[PDB]
Amino acid sequence: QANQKRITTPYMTKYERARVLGTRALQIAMCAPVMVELEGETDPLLIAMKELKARKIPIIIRRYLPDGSYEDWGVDELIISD
Amino acid sequence: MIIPVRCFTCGKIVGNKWEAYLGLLQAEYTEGDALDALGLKRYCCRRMLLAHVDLIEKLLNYAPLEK
Amino acid sequence: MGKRVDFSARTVITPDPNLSIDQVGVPRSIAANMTFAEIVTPFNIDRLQEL
Amino acid sequence: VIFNRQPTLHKMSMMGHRVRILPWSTFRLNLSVTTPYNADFDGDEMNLHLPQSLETRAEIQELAMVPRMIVTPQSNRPVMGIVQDTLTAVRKFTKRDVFLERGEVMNLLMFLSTWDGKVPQPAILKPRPLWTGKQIFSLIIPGHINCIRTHSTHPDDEDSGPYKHISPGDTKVVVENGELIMGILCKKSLGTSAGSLVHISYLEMGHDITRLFYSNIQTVINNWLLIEGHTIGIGDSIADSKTYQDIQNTIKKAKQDVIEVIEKAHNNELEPTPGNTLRQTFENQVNRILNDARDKTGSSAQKSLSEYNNFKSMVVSGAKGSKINISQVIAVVGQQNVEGKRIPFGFKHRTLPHFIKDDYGPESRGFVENSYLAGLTPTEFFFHAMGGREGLIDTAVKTAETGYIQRRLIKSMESVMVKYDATVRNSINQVVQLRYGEDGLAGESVEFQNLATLK
Amino acid sequence: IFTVLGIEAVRKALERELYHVISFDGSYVNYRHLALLCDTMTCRGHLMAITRHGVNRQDTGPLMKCSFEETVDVLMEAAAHGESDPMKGVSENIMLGQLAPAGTGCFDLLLDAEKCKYGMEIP
Amino acid sequence: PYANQPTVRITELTDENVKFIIENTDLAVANSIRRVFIAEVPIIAIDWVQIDANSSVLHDEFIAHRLGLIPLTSDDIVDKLQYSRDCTCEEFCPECSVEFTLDVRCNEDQTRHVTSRDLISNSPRVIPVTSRNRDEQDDILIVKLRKGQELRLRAYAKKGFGKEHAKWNPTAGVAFEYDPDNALRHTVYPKPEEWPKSEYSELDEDESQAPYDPNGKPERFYYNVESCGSLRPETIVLSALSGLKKKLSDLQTQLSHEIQSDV
Amino acid sequence: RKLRRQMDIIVSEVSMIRDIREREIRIYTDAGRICRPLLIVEKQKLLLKKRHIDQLKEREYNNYSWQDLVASGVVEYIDTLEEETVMLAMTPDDLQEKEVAYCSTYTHCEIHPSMILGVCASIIPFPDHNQSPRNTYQSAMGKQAMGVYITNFHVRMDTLAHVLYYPQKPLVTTRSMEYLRFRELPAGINSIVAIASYTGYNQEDSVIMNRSAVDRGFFRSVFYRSYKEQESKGFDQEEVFEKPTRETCQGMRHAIYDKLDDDGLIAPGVRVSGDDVIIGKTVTLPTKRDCSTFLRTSETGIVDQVMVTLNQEGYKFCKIRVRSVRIPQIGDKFASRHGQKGTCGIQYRQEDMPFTCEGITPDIIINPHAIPSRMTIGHLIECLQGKVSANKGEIGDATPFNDAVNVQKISNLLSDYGYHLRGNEVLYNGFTGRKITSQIFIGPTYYQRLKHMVDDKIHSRARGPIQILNRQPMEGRSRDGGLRFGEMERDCQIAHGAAQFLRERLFEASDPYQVHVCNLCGIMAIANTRTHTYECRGCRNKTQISLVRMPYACKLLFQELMSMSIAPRMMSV
Amino acid sequence: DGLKYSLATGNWGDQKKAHQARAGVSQVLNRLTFASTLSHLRRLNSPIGRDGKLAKPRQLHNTLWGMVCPAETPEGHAVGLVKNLALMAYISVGSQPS
Amino acid sequence: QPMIYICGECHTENEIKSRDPIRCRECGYRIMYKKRTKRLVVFDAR
Amino acid sequence: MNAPPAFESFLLFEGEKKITINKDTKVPNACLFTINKEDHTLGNIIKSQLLKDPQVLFAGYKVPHPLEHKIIIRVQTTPDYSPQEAFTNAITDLISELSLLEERFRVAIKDKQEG
Amino acid sequence: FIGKIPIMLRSTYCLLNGLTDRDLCELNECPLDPGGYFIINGSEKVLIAQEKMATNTVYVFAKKDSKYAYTGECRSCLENSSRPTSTIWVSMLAR
RNA sequence: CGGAGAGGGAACCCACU
Ligand SMILES: [Mg+2]
Repeated sequence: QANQKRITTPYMTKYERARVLGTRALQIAMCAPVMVELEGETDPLLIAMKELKARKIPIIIRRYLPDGSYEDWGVDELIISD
Repeated sequence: MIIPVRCFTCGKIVGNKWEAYLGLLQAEYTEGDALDALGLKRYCCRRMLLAHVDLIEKLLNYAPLEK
Repeated sequence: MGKRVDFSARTVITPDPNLSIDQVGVPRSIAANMTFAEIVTPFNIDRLQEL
Repeated sequence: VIFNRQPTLHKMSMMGHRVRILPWSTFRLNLSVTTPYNADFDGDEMNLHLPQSLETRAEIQELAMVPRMIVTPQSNRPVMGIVQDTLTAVRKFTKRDVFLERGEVMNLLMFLSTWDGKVPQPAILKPRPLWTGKQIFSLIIPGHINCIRTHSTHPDDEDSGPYKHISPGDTKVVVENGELIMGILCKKSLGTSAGSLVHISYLEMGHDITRLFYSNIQTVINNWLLIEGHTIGIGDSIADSKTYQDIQNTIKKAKQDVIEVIEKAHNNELEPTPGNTLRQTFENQVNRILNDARDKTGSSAQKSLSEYNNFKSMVVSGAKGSKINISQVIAVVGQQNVEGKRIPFGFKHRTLPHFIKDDYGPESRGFVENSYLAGLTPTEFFFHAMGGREGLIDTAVKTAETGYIQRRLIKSMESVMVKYDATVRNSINQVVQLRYGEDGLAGESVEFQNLATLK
Repeated sequence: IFTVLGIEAVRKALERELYHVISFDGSYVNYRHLALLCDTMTCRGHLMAITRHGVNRQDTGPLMKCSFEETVDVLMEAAAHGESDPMKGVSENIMLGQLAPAGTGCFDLLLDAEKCKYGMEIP
Repeated sequence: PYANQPTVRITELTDENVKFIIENTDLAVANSIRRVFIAEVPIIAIDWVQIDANSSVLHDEFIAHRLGLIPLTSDDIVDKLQYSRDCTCEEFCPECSVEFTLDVRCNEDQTRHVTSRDLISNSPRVIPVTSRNRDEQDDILIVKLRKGQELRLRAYAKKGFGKEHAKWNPTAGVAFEYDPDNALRHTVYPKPEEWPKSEYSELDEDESQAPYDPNGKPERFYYNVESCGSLRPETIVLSALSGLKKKLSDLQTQLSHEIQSDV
Repeated sequence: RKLRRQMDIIVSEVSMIRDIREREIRIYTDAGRICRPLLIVEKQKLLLKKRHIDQLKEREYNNYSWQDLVASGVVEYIDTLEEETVMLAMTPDDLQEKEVAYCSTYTHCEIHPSMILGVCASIIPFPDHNQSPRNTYQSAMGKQAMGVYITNFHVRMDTLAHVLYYPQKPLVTTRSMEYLRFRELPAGINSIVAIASYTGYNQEDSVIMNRSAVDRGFFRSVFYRSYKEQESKGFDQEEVFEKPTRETCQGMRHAIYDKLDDDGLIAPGVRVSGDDVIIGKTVTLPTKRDCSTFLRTSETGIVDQVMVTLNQEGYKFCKIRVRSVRIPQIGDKFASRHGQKGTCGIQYRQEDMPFTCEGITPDIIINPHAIPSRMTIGHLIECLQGKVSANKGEIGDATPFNDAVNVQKISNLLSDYGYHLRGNEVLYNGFTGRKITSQIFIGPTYYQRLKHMVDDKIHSRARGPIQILNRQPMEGRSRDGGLRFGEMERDCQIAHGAAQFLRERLFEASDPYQVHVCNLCGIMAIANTRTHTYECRGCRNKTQISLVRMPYACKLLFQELMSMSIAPRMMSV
Repeated sequence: DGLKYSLATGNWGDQKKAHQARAGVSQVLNRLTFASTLSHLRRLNSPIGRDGKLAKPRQLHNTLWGMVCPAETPEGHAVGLVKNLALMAYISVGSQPS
Repeated sequence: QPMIYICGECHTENEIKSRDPIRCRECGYRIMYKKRTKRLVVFDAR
Repeated sequence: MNAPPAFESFLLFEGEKKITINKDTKVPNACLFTINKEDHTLGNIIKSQLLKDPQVLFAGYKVPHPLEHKIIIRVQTTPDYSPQEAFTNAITDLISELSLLEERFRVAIKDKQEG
Repeated sequence: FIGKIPIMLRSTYCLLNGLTDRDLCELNECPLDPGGYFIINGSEKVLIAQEKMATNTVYVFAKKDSKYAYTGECRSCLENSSRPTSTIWVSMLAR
């Protein structure tokens, strides 16, 4: 769907928060370039948490509607719960 | 099996008191008189001999493995 | 629907008030048998080499 | 790791945990976490699964961690509560007449993780500095929490009459600006009930903060219990020997009433209750008399109960036991029931070969006029064994039906989910509800409220 | 009630009788679950009793319904009638070792290469 | 801001126990003295048992455990020995261990009682507690032997304190009591009339407990240190005091070193 | 009845039953009738007399035995049929006297009501002061309490043999134990328990133990496990006991075989551990392959004795018994004689443990929150009577329906020995030394150690052995198996909505597998990876072929369905 | 061989009808405690199907006074079905009624 | 090589080689116990 | 098999420090003293001797876990007075107390023996 | 010779019958062992007593849902004959 | 010589939560 027609919630649900964090910290573990300057922490999960808090994760979420359509929500663009 | 060397609670030596306790019971002494004739003032030490069953005697009735 | 799984342990539970609700105490025998796969990165390369 | 007790009945049975390495060879989990798992530490075994991929490790971290699983969507209540020594010790600690020395206050505050290192001004400055238990629990309570609860022994007329906001019994727990002002904390305040203090804490502050709240409560209260102490003994179960006489009198008049009811039934002087036959109305009269006698003896027991009793110190706190357990221990065990009725006539028109034929008296049909202290006469012992056998059989039989019901329910709804349309559809996109719960709202973030404009 | 008043009155009466047993103990269960159960049991216009006689009759899929009091008659019937399982359920993707559409798997993850331009690698 | 001045008087001195009172000290200090009495008083007990033959009906580890629970008379050698973990030597030397030997064989038809008298030490002054009982009493039984049965073993005695194992616990009963009459009311009697009077209490039969005093502080700590037979009861207290003092001195040395390295 | 009471023609086991309102009169003689002895009561008096009691008290000289008592016409054997038509009295003194008349027509009296109990329930002190499910649980756990199970346990080469170092007869006992010989082969130690909340490590039905007592031998036991093996089975495949030698035998573990003697066995008295060979047995290979028996993993014991003999086929037969002592650690399941079970939660040394005015520190501390709902008042009365008995010098009597002893009498007896009449004592805190504000209930109670140790239940797994039919992890602690992520755990993960974790559990953590399936027909194809030749016969495509990752159980289900002629076709489009 | 097989396995009947013959008879003697051995040597069994929702057979009957222990029974799926024997309870052995 | 055994009945140390029937040269008794080992055993007294 | 060695309760590993000093950032003139391989036996007396010093505003100890062998002593003193010097003065006063107690106890023994 | 019958310990034809405790100890047997079990393949076997309905007695029952209301059964056996329990029911129809 | 470990299965019984 186009950017005008977005009917899903602007809040990043707990499942999206869990899976985005997991799949981004996995990328950090495979030596993907970090999007946020770190202060010496070495754990990819904490690195991914910091990126999520700073809203810099280079990932977008495809929300499949029941009819078959989908919406592309950028992680930076929707509200994080915590 | 055999009398423990020390009382579990107190730690006072009880291992040497069993034969003397049986000897005192082989007299007019009751258990309550034998225990404090042996010097057991605390019931923790008293139960060590009062409730002990001496199964080593039943174990010795069997012939040994060797000779 | 249900099946046996690797990386699983089982033993007797016992109370311990001196750790938070999110913590669980596991024996060194269980922890020294079950493993977690860490991917090497220049951040943890020295620690993993020492390990 | 994810950690469960195998009979998993709900999603608070498989919960995430952080691993701490401890010397010996047993799993150790915090005592609040016992309640969701339904653990007992009586030989229970729990099996532990370690997520292997970092993605699923993060998923467990963000979904199934125990601090995140405090409040159930089943009944919008917290699942973990202060239990089994810490609850009783909190009840004894937050009493009005609890005063702590300077060294004791420092020792207790040393066990607070969420402590700013600032010692509060004591509730008494002279003749000598003494703090209060509420004054330390106020530091325990995190943030700025505002809630009002009522203690178990809160009298009904207190709210209507004067002293409403100045409680003589120190009931009506009031927490204001994150500070315990007045009230004794019990099960109905720190337990798993809706609107409890922990529930308000979870709903206001974070799940991590409520985790810290559990940890601080348990550590500091269990360390104050080293000084206070809590037991139970054979003296806790004895009465004044005037209460014994009162109970004996109640039992004797109840037996005389049962005998005279039997006489009226035998002389055909008893009119059957409309809607019932003679047999069932006689049974109803006998049961009413016996139940009234048991209730009166129990009430006499609680009235005789002392302030220092450990049975009361447990039941009032709600950690373990009920108000009928004290009655069965001290006054009267009660009347034994098999399938709801009195003990049936196994023999020829009698219950045991020690009873005369057609003996409908209380002793001949399962009533036990003795308590657990005086012991049970052999007939009463056999009847109580037969009564408890029914419950033991039910415990085993019920599982093979309840687990089957649960599996059958799950296999009919296992694919029903909330789509991104916010509607509820099954696996084949058939609409079940246009909004989840016909409101679109999560079941774990709601509360009980009152509609003021109604009536 | 189904014969006399109709399916919607059945849903309400079933909710009342199902809440009666739960609240008889004094325990509380949120209305969410009672409503969902009474809806999925009555979302097809007929009384869909939760047995193999009511759960397997709905056209959910042979793989899904071969996990419940079944897995021989269902599979032979599906083979005989050439039924196709769309694999849109949960217990269907679970068998094949695939992400069930159940949250963390209900959606797909994509890279925003525009946001990849920022950020740098460090030693 | 300084230390207080404690005083001690002995109320009873015996080869079995010492009963005395400590005044003008802290409850924590008194408890730590009572605690070192049980935990941190080194004595000599056997920790290394090698069995060359065991035809008895009690198995090898049972025999070793019963042997280890046997106390050994170590009044002054425990001070001049060294922990086996600290001695420079190999497995064992006389400077950190004491060798024991036990060779008993039953040949007659009468049941043979293997006692602690049958343990032969290499050091004549480090022996079991069969030393002196004149001014008839039996000795610690180890095992009973049938005709033809025997056991041969060689054992070593190490220096240890009760924190490792209870066999290095020099004391049997350490009675601890302060404020026998509930003047401080650190405990609360629901019915004080039902509670028997303490041995150290000074009250008439009419009075049940002392009147409460808010200004009071725990003093007059009553001890009754009962020795198991290894150390003398009078020297157990001295060794405990020395051990606590040296532990505090070592902690102070470590703290001073850390501070001077931090600055 | 006259003939049966003299054993003239009718033997004692025969039961005669007269139904009165319905005119039948039935006589039963068949086998299987369950019956118990009852006293004979005439007008209102027993036939048991002072002369009977006297001439039977001087037994072993007058040989007036129970058979002579039956022949005297004093007792009868009454089955259920005859128990319907008879009138019993619980106690002759209390139920045969002039008073407000209840029956006045008794026919039999019971010897003692405590004989309604069994064997495991006759060891419960004060069983009428407990809730009945507690008594049932104690009757169940009495079969699991470890002790000297038999006197000849050293000659008895037996698997899973458990004996305690220092069993004790209970300080408080029933009069029915002397007939169960429980005071000759007891299972348990009379521990000094303090029912108090000390630190919180006993909160949920758990228990604190005294580390110093355990060091002194408290509840210390030894575990006997026996291993059997026999050589043989074919024309030339002859089994033989020997030391397997690496150049000769083909299949060998990394385990060290030097512990074996050259005949193929270990000499008794050798320290052994997990994955250590015990019986070196090899079969001739048509060089040789071993069938040596390995010690069960994580046992770590010592060989006790080794016996060699011939079975009934004349082949060499060996049984080896291994000692392994089990020092009570935390998690070991302990229980009392009232159904109060519990695992050790922590072990404090004597210094850390609370203590009385004397140096008495409780061997065991249990949570007081286990009494009020369980209502084991028999446990409290046992703990009181145990102190009374250990102070008096007598063995306590806990006959169920004694009625000659009660809580008031026990309390009055205890008050004479310098203790609080209700058993409470003023314990002092073991850490701070401050006396505990509440007074602690403490006294000797007979606790039992159950067979459910924690070292026999603890196990883990990390990609261990695998089953043969489906490539899932094995099952069982002994086979280094994995736990079952069952159907309810799957449902719980669905409810959590952790789909990635569910797939990780059921797919990679159990049996990851890859199969090749044709794109045209959803049938499994044939893949030759080294030559990269992927062809699906029945289509002759060889070109459009898909690889799909699958659980092995799913693949094997598909293969079974195809064997059943069902064609599960899996198109990836 | 029939006696040995039946007593060693517990299938009470011919070896061909292993599934038809009732099992559970002739159990391995429990030799962990002397009380356990006595309890296993004094034990009755009700050969009715387990896992059944009819609790009437499992209940403690009034005619169990003094012949079957009311307290002693397994807590599993054999509540009331497996019951031990009272102390003085004796089982008649049979004789000729002639 | 020698592997001396013990008769269960007469307790006689009797020499047996490998691959021989388990027999006691007197009393004909057919159950043998092996021996106590010669290697060192070290037991802590704990 | 998970049982720790009995000597673990008081023996430092190689590289371990008997005492560790960490400044407390929450409040001024406060410090946390971590003692390894010691327990209540030392912590209680240290706390009690610290509480006698009028210049000590806070003093307490804890064992984080009984299975572990550690004890944490937090000391807060008035400004112009250091927690480190407070701890060392408490130690040097407790040592003097113990030495005086030793002298008096041995004197009492000597006069009790035939006196 | 027909075969060898497994024999119960401490029975009237067992080799431990009536032996004194000293003889039992000489035979490496426990004097406290109650006996009553079989040794088969060197493993103790205990015949658990099996309950059954009494034979040759008339029982009148009333099953709830059946074509007949009352039914009287008397399972019958001769004095340990080869024939099994030949059960006969006498029943009354339920209208 | 390559460290080889994968070590059947079915049935019944007991027991644990
Ligand atoms: Mg449990």
